[PDB]
Amino acid sequence: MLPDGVADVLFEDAHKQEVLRHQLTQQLITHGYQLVSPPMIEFTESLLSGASEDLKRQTFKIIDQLTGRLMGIRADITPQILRIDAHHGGDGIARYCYAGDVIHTLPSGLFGSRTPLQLGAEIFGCESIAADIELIDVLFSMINSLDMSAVLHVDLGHVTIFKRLAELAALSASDTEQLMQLYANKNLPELKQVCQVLPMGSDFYTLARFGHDIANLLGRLSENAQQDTKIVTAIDELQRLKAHLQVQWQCAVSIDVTELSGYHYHTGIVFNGYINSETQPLVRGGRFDPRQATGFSMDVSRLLAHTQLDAPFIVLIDYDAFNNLDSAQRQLLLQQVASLRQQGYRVTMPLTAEDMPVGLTHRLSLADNQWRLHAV
Amino acid sequence: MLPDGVADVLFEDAHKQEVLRHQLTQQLITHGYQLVSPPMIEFTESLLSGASEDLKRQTFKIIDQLTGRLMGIRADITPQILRIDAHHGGDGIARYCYAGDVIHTLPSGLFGSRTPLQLGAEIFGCESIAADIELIDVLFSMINSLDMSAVLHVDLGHVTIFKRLAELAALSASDTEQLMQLYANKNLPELKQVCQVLPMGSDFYTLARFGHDIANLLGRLSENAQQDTKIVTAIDELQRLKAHLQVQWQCAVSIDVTELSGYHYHTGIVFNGYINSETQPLVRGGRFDPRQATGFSMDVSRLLAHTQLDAPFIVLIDYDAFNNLDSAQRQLLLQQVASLRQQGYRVTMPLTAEDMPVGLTHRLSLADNQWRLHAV
Amino acid sequence: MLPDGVADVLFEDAHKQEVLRHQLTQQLITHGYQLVSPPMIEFTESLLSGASEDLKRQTFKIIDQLTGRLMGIRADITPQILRIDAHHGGDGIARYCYAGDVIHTLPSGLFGSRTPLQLGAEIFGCESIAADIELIDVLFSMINSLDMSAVLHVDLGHVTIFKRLAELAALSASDTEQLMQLYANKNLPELKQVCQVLPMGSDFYTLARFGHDIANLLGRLSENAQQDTKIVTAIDELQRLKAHLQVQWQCAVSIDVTELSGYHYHTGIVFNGYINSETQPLVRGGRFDPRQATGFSMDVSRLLAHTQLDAPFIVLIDYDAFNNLDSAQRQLLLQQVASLRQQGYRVTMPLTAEDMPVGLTHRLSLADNQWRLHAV
Amino acid sequence: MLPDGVADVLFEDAHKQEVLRHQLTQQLITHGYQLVSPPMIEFTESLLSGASEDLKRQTFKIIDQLTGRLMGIRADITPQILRIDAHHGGDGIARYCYAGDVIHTLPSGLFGSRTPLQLGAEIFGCESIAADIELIDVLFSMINSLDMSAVLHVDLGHVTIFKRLAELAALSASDTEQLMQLYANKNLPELKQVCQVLPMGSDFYTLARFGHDIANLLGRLSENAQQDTKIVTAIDELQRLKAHLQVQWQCAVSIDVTELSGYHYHTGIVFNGYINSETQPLVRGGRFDPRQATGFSMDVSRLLAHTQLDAPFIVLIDYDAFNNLDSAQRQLLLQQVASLRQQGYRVTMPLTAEDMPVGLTHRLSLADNQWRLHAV
Amino acid sequence: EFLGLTLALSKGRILEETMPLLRAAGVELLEDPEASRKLIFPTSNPNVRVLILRASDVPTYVEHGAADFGVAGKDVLLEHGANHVYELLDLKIAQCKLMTAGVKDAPLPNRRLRIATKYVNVARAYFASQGQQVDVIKLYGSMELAPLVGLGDLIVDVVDTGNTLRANGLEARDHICDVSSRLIVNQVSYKRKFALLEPILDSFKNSIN
Amino acid sequence: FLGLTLALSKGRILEETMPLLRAAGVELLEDPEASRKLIFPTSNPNVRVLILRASDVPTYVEHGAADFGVAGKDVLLEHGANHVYELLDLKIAQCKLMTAGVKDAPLPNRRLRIATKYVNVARAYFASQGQQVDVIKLYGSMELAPLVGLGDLIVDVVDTGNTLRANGLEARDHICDVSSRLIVNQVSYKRKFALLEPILDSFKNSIN
Ligand SMILES: Nc1ncnc2c1ncn2[C@@H]1O[C@H](COP(=O)(O)OP(=O)(O)OP(=O)(O)O)[C@@H](O)[C@H]1O
Ligand SMILES: Nc1ncnc2c1ncn2[C@@H]1O[C@H](COP(=O)(O)OP(=O)(O)OP(=O)(O)O)[C@@H](O)[C@H]1O
Ligand SMILES: O=P(O)(O)OC[C@H]1O[C@H](OP(=O)(O)OP(=O)(O)O)[C@H](O)[C@@H]1O
Ligand SMILES: O=P(O)(O)OC[C@H]1O[C@H](OP(=O)(O)OP(=O)(O)O)[C@H](O)[C@@H]1O
Ligand SMILES: [Mg+2]
Ligand SMILES: [Mg+2]
Repeated sequence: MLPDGVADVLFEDAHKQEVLRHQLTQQLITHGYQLVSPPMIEFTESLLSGASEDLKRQTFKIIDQLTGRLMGIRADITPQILRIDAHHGGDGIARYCYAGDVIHTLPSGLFGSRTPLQLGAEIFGCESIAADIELIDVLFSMINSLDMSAVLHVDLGHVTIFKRLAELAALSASDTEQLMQLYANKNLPELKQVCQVLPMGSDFYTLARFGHDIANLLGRLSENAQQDTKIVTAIDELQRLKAHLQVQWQCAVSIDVTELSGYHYHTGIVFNGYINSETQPLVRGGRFDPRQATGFSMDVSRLLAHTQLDAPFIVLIDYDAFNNLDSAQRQLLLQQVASLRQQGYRVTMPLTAEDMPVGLTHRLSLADNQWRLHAV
Repeated sequence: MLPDGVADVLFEDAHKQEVLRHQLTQQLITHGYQLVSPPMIEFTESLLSGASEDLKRQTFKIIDQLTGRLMGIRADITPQILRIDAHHGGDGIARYCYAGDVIHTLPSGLFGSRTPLQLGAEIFGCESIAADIELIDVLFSMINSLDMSAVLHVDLGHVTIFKRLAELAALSASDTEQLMQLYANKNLPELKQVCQVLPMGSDFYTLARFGHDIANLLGRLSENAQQDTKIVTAIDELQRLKAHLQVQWQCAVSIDVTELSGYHYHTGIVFNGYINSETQPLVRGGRFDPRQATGFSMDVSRLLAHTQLDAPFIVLIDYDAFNNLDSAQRQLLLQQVASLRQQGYRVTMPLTAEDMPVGLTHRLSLADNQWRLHAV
Repeated sequence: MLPDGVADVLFEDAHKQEVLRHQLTQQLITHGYQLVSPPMIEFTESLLSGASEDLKRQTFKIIDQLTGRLMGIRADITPQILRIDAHHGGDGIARYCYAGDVIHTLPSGLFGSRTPLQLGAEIFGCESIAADIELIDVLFSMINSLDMSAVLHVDLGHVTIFKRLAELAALSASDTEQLMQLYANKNLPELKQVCQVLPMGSDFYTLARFGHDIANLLGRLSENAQQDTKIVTAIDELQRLKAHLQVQWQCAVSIDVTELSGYHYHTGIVFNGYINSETQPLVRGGRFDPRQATGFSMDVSRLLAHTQLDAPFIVLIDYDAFNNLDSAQRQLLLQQVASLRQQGYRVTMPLTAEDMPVGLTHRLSLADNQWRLHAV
Repeated sequence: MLPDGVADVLFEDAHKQEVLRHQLTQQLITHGYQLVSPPMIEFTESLLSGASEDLKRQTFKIIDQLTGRLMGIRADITPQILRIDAHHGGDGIARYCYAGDVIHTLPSGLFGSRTPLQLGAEIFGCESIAADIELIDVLFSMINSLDMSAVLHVDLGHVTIFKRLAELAALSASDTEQLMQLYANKNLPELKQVCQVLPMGSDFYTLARFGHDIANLLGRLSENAQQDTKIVTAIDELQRLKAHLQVQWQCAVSIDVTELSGYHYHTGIVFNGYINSETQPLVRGGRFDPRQATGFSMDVSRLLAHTQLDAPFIVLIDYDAFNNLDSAQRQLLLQQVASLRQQGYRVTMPLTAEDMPVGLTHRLSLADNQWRLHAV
Repeated sequence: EFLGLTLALSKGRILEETMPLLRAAGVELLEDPEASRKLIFPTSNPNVRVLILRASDVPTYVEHGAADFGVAGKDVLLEHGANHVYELLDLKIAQCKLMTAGVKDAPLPNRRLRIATKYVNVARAYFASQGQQVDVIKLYGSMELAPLVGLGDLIVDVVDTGNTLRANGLEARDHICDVSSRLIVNQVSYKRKFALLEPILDSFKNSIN
Repeated sequence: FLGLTLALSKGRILEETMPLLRAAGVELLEDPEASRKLIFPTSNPNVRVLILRASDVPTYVEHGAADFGVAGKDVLLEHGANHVYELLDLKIAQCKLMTAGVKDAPLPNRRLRIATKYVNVARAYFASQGQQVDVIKLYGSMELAPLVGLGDLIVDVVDTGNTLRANGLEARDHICDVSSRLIVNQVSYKRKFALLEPILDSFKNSIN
């Protein structure tokens, strides 16, 4: 038996996963993204550079026998893209995509998978919100090509808004941490109390109470905040992305400027795509805030449950009928089988009379000197 | 920056690898092989069950936090197929294929890779040499579909010959080990010496000195060996497979009955496919074990150097022309771009006037209200 | 057999080593130094904090199974004393001593030991040169108690002199490195050339050419250097230590202000004790340059060759004579043996008539109803 | 800060540990045991030769850079004594003692130490039970010299009894393993069940149920066992050692013939010394192997909690009084301080007026041109 | 790629003593390698070509398939430890012997012995197979000088006549093993190019016997 | 022996130093090539010469088996010997460490395989270009390695280029210039300075 949260992907799921991975990778490549396939193992130096404590906990460690240095089995591919871009990207714009297995020490959600298949895309070297709009378009054409019944809802945030208020208010680390934890618990009454005794305290309350209404957020803030150039751009970026998502993709977008995980890890815009009612986001993406970078990734394995393929045609050649054939009639049959295989039929040349494929749907039988498919 | 024997597969190589892996996997699936995608990590119990000391050395170890048990990062996928077949295979014939990354502690050969992409196929539950002939045919149609200029040379062996001689000669573990190490070095002079003081010693010398000549091998052996039923069948199986390979696939086959790595795991016939003059075989396969089993695997990454794709058509939309369009004319362009992408053109919507893809072949330009491709 | 540079310390050497370690540890303890016995293994974080690349190369690495973190087998105990002082030392003065095995990956000198026994003493929390004078006194009373024929010669340096000149001259990292490497190769002609084109270049030449004459060094330097408070103190500290060493301990001291290993690792005063003509210093010590710290360490194993003990008295009781005794006469003998053992004689009660200690010097024999020692 | 099961031994504990280690080592040396100090690292070949899977798990592994061979950091010194005896011991009787740090990957017990200080003694080349009686006497005179309030209880076992029954019953490896695990859990009900379906099964039950009563054990066994010469001698040896322990040392001894950890390494008699009620034995020893060998070892670090020293006399010289002295009066004081230190007083020459040793008991003060100790 | 065989030889002794065997096999060199800076040469047989290497490189070239076969001393093969080549023939040429050697009439120091040697693996393996515990320093040549200037007690080196030992104030002590040049073949080349090899190997087989 | 022990290598280094040794009053008594002896007297009764392989010279000088010696900077770089004093650039045996591939061949678009004697130099060089490589250790005849597939580039000394060109190769990058240095044992520089200083100043003159 296998460990908990460690599973085989078998049979049609394995097929489905291979098809998703391949189609989704081709779509990215056709949108101008350079495919990269970095290795499962690296030195921890580059692998966990700027990692959250959550990430380094999920990363397994192993010793390089050649150098006695600490390597790790990747829990996230994104750092490897940074490394790759630093050596091959140049100063201009660079687009990358990837799909690969990553390994986690603990399952990330209840009955989760320790071995998810991470697939993502990243744009480097572009300041503009245009880069973010492009990635949204690629993501959504990918998602729509899957013809799912399940629906993706997008939460947008932007850590720059709160971060700018906190520097303008001149808050301590103590204050910043208490606010973030009040925000994370939606504790509106205790936020009200704390905000009475804090510089620009009404702005911090306004984010929690009125941050969802991004159209009017700027008008609700203090004159001090309203004059700050970075707050104004951040609110504008959210409006543009929300608008684009709603118009172009008919996507229901919510805004939460109090979403502040990644406050410490250099995020600007944050993006979380949620499938139906599942707590774990299916898609996570955002800006880095000196080389520009923005991108996303998703768990391809989690798409399996919400995507469906046409049932396969599994064909068995009749053993006895085949072994009665002369050499010429076998060459004609193999030509016909080769034709079936090129159309994606799964055809078995039986080794014995008992040789029986799993999930047999058709038999290739002989009647009136004609080989024909007949369903079982 | 990366460890020794650990490399990124980047850009066109990454594309090429994705295409090879996918085509090769589809060919297997269409030949009636069930795709399986087992996890990177398992408990060592099932992962290294019946492992050679070579395999367990190449396998990294890690602790399952949930059970405090030893897991490993797979160095070989083949044991996982055994496990899967034991639970899903039944008593009849079963066919499996797989493709996945495996991790090795040390590089296997000169300039070797610690992170190869292992791809393979296996047939369970068939005694007949017909199963081996089938796998040879699948492998060779796969190889021929790659349209390589490099050539595959096949070495056949059969551990049953030596194994039978060793039990008939009643050799100790000491003797068996010394012979195997002399055989691995083809140390013919020292083998001659050792064989003068061993039971049926001239047979053990004959294997090394005359094992290449499979036609005459039986006639060169002692009467004791010549009467042994298992030796006679093993030599016959080699002759049949060599013949099949030469007739059907026009393949130059060599024989080495002293090839005995996998002495403990290979029940019978062994197969090593060599690309050009490279020391490490590109393909390894053979018979193993009371359930019958035979199969192969290869390093997909090593095919990269000997395969080539049609150069990609890389299209850049004109930045200025696009930004002058009204909303309706953009929807018409995106429809046309979507069409190009479905035909496998790689089209970039430029973020700025300077946005220039690597390896640009065409530009999608505007003239007389018509968007057209022109080569650069 | 054992690895190269890895040896047993056997028999009288083992005894001698045990005696040195114990006497030298007692002397330190009686001089007011607190004995500490830190563990062989720690996390690399604290173990190699501020380590030279040389030190981390000599340190073996291993994984903590409980945390998947990198530990190391200590190559140097000194970092562990820092750690200990940080948690137990307080803000006042603190004195520590230690003796323990350390492990190196490579032998440090030709035919060296990978497993030396490091013994040292450190004073924390004292700015004064008085702390350095105290450590010199402890070291030298320890050395003199060993009654060696070999002689210790002391080299003093002080990296503050060059470091201060380099900041006053406003040298680049390029310049500093070229000077240090010219100094390390005693390349006086090429130093002359380089110094013509460097700010305060004649001062850098003066260090090399006249640094040995510490009495006159200040008077040979530029007015810019002569006014700098830190240069003046550094030259004064060397004069005081040189004087103390010569007067109090009749020790021949050389000065080399161009000795600049430890330029990067925060040294002020540096101390190297050399035994006879051996390249590797027997004793290394110095200042740290915000908690004050100064100390030394030595390889106790290297003292073995230059120290000698009185040959041991190894006694064997006569087997037959003992077994003829009545119970009362045995109690009287054991009382006498107990007495011999309390005087440090090594006495064996033989199990059989053949029981023969290694290196037997005396026999405890019976004659005229008197047990007496007689030499063999 | 330090790993789990890894601690500093600091200050008075470090002093106490140094004193114990030294006294205990001297006692052994005076009893005719040859001190050996083997290295912390060796090749795994000799280090883990004949190791239990428990031992090899506790042993860390590292690569020799000079040979690319596997070394280990010793978890047990005992194998190194075997090696040493094989090269230096000859065919006669040989006695060895040792004290040294060993490193374990996991803590051995609750609040256990990964870095214990192992101290032991071994006799080679004597068949007689007299060798075992000698080692018991040395151990117990060592233990009694420590003047502890805590009490040592001795468990005796003998693997020959079970080993002989298992060969006479012709048990499989399956049976032997199940019995040993039932014995280790003293699962008497399930042992009863298993023993009804085993050859000589009532004997195996009797060992568990009545093995404590060594006087009557032989009379409770089958006629098959009662006639076996090796079983009879083994039971007799236990009776003799139990008697010796009770008469000579007034020691309460228990017997457990089902104690079979070290089944593979212990040839015969086993010894476990327990301090008060602690699960881990403080002392482990027994017979092993064609060269005879028996010995013990203990964790010196674990004696710390149950031993106490006379409080140290800690002296501080008066700072002001000392600095008013002329050079001649300082030489007279240092002569007097040197005298105090030779008597084991711990004397501090203060660096400043505030320099205050920890645990100050006396001050060396000046009155009427006489330096005298007065208590604080 | 080259369709025929690539033979790996060392310049000097190995080149000279093999010329007889190569001649009998119909593989004589067209020009003198010493009168040239080229390291790759044609032969009378258009399928065979020769590589001129240092003796220590020969197993490496043959091992990785840069040469299909070659002639290397058993001492070099022992030190190299190459389990990845087939050692087919003892050619019985360049005969000498690996052995230990110290200073003339000097006694062994009663401590751990220092061995100066090029043959590091052989030295350790040798002394370990005896009672002996040693330390080894790696050196590359002029081994006979090492004990004279204190750099080792003994050496491990090849000796034939003993003239080099005696000329540097040394004498031989122990005999480790006999040494002669072997014909080594690349494992893949033995499989793929057997038809090209078998005639040439049998000519060598004759030339010896 | 209480004088100076000079360490030299047999062909090129021995020959080109003879002029400087002559001017310093340390001429050789017999021709080392006409002998199997590896230790020789000189005209000066204080100095004697050791004949070594060029790679051994730093090792002998480092550990005090020779008081001083003449070694190529390439060997000193590869050896990495921080435990000797490098006093003089003698400006003899001048050549240059550099890379070299096959004539007109393009670089394979992957990790480069470097065949070289100078393993540490190769890695350090390519790393300073921000690039990672794979290395085979070889001992000589480096110019053959790219012809038979054993590496893409080599790292080797080249003076005229005749050996590169004769084996179908051309130089690519320049790593550093190389000439023989006079190296001295650190303890010998302290203890035997009186014996050295005249001999060093004769060399110092011979160069200038
Ligand atoms: N004196 C000798 N007589 C006979 N054979 C020898 C002698 N010395 C060495 N050999 C053998 O000949 C082989 C080649 O000799 P060659 O002269 O090329 O080697 P070397 O000079 O010892 O070392 P290298 O070639 O690495 O400089 C050696 O590997 C050894 O097996
Ligand atoms: N072609 C050359 N021209 C000038 N100097 C050279 C040349 N080749 C090498 N050198 C220098 O001469 C030194 C010694 O070279 P030498 O010919 O003695 O040995 P090598 O060919 O480098 O190798 P080996 O010591 O194995 O024979 C080298 O370290 C280098 O500094
Ligand atoms: O016992 P002998 O007959 O003297 O032979 C032994 C010597 O031969 C070899 O040298 P080689 O002939 O290759 O010359 P080299 O050492 O100058 O390269 C080897 O390096 C020995 O020094
Ligand atoms: O650039 P060039 O002037 O051709 O010289 C370069 C050659 O010189 C070096 O050694 P050496 O001269 O000793 O040649 P060897 O090592 O082959 O004897 C090296 O082996 C080069 O091949
Ligand atoms: Mg030679
Ligand atoms: Mg040369």
